[PDB]
Amino acid sequence: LHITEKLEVLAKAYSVQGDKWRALGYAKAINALKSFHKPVTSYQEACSIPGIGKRMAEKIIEILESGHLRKLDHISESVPVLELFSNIWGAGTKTAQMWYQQGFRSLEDIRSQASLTTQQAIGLKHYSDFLERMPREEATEIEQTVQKAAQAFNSGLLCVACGSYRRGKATCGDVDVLITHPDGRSHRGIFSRLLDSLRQEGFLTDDLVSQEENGQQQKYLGVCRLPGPGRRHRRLDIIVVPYSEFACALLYFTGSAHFNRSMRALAKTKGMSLSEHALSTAGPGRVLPTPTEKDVFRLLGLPYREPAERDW
DNA sequence: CGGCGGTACTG
DNA sequence: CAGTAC
DNA sequence: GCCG
Ligand SMILES: Nc1ccn([C@@H]2O[C@H](COP(=O)(O)OP(=O)(O)OP(=O)(O)O)[C@@H](O)C2(F)F)c(=O)n1
Ligand SMILES: [Mg+2]
Ligand SMILES: [Mg+2]
Ligand code: NA
Ligand code: NA
Ligand code: NA
Ligand code: NA
Repeated sequence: LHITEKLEVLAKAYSVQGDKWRALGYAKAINALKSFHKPVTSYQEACSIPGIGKRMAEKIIEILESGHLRKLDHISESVPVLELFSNIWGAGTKTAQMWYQQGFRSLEDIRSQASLTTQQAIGLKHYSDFLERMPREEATEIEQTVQKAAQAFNSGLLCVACGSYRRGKATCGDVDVLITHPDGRSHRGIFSRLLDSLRQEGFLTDDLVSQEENGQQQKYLGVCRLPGPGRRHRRLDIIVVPYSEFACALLYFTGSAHFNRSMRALAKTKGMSLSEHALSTAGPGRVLPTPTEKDVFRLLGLPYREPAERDW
């Protein structure tokens, strides 16, 4: 806390206005300022911290000394509105800035005047719902609904809830279901059947991303709702992967996002490349053998981590 | 200087 | 493609 | 913004 509470509003201001690299820098400086054993008190001290350069140091000496940070006085008043628009699924910083330039200030303005993509229209229709977390118990019910429908046309299908669910969180922003088949081939063409089964029973309410004319579809992003009173619309993400990519896909879909980024960053320093598909060597490199998550960790020179230890 | 993760849709 | 998303 |  302290200096960090002021750096954070700045970091978010930069993020929502699209300065993602500078926001990134603020993020990492804030982390470093979160785990330093002591209240920094000197320019020299701050600078000695990995993640904190001269500039960020300049701004720390200004905080606990004058109590203020003049930079916060220069945050565009547009920022709260950019964040409002930005929270619409399918609208990012470019779209929000454009709406704002065109004079849009409220979701009512958006509803009545903006031209919305199909995704943004669904995003708007479920604005509040997409901003809530569900109890992990609800994520379980949702994943089982998907699994039960999948196992209907092929009981061999492996279905696994990933993301914050697999990391053990008490609540989940949505449900991430990884689907594969141990025989290494029966995963092909399952999306059509699965999705239609799920539509058939009124489980799926909206589709956000779903290239079903592509026999090579990898992902489904959309919306579902369990039956009964007091149910909310929930975001559901499904990926279907070849068994050969199981460990990398599992690792990717388990996150956290910051964890994946860090791990891929490490692979690169070691002459590798890590994706949801595989871990390979840096033109056509070599695909490395990764039958299990542990294999990816080992090859990177790391101690294995339980999903819950990946909650970065 | 130049990377900051690597990849899949949509229009 | 630029934009957005996982 | 920060890093090598
Ligand atoms: N920029 C991103 C976003 C996601 N993911 C990977 O895609 C997975 C799912 O994305 P999610 O469902 O949106 O984020 P969650 O962790 O489950 O937190 P919540 O419950 O609020 O959703 C991530 O775990 C991932 F593992 F993090 C990623 O690799 N890079
Ligand atoms: Mg999730
Ligand atoms: Mg998700
Ligand atoms: Na430093
Ligand atoms: Na959005
Ligand atoms: Na479609
Ligand atoms: Na609802």
